[PDB]
Amino acid sequence: NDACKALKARYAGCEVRCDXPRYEVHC
Repeated sequence: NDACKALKARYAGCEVRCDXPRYEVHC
């Protein structure tokens, strides 16, 4: 597993830029 992977799969309908402890998500 992977944090950014989890977020990526979650925000499939959007765009998520994972950056270390942060993540940015544009819908």
